[PDB]
Amino acid sequence: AVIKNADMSDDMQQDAIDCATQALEKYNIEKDIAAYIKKEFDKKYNPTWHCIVGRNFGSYVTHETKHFIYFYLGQVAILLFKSG
Amino acid sequence: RKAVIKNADMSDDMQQDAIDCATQALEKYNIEKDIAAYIKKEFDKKYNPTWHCIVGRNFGSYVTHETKHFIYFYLGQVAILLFKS
Amino acid sequence: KAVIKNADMSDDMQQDAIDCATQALEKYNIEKDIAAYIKKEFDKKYNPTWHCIVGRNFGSYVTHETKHFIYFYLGQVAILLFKSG
Amino acid sequence: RKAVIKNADMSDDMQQDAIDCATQALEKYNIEKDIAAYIKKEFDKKYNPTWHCIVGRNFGSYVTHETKHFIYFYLGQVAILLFKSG
Amino acid sequence: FMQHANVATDQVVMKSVECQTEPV
Amino acid sequence: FMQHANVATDQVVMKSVECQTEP
Repeated sequence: AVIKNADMSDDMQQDAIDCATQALEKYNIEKDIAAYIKKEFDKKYNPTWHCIVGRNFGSYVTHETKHFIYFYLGQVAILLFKSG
Repeated sequence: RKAVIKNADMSDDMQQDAIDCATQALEKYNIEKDIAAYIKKEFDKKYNPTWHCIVGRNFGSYVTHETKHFIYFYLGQVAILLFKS
Repeated sequence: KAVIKNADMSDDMQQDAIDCATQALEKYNIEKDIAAYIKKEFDKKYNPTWHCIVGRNFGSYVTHETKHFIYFYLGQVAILLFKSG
Repeated sequence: RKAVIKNADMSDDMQQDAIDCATQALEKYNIEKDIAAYIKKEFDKKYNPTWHCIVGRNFGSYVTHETKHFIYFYLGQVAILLFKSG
Repeated sequence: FMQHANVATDQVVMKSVECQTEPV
Repeated sequence: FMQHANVATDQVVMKSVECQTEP
């Protein structure tokens, strides 16, 4: 796990990583991995979350304070933030 | 280059404006990070906050968008995800 | 005279590849410059990243994106052009 | 069988490995496409995809490679281009 | 109302090929 | 307050180079 950028509590940061670790174990497809993580965070911490999973993308997003994380798990980059 | 709409929940005018705006972005930048910034900012001014944009060749996503405010399309080899939330 | 030995590419791109290569041979004498012209042109026209080999004696093993590969002769000169990355 | 490095953007160990791998290739195969295939396949295995290899006596080239993953050299009278892109 | 979107980039298929110049 | 985030995947630095065989 490598955290590139984060404006989020340490407990949530750890929870995002755990949830993503679970996602990788269940799914191989980026589309499915993102779906799992988003739904999980929508259930645990209310809507509305958004998740991006891939190795090549650029992004410009707006997030609620203390609700944003961007990190790598192995060779895969994961963007997770709350907006709406 | 050539615009190819894979998925869209958006008005025909807005869709075209998204394509035009993205066309300008590629002409302006080569970095995906910069291209996404231009598109988001442009749509924030034109169609009010809050928009989000993803630009790249390899990614998967699961997002929630306002109705009639979502488009996902290609410009050449570049995939562009644009939505309002 | 254009002779296509092997190709995984659209007909429009193939013809554009031959024309572009035809221009290169008329302008340059050194194979590396001929290859540079073709590569640069295809990077601009059909997005990065392209690679080009020009010569009379070589063997190769390369990996290319699908529908972005051509191998042909212009007279006695062999031209390998493909996209990877 | 003299190795001559004309141009290189690659680590010394990788460079040395490129020469060794090519030396094996020339000993095993005589057709240039086969020599290139051997080298490419071997470097895809050792140092991950995606590699490309050109083997010949007369060619010019213009390619784009990842940093620290390019070598162009001769083994005797044969020129070998090897680089990673994608 | 809010809608969910599940989209992903196309897979870029790679192919390997051999090339050999003609005997001069 | 809402904050803006501009992040992207790691960039693999690319180089272009010419090669020409000797006569």
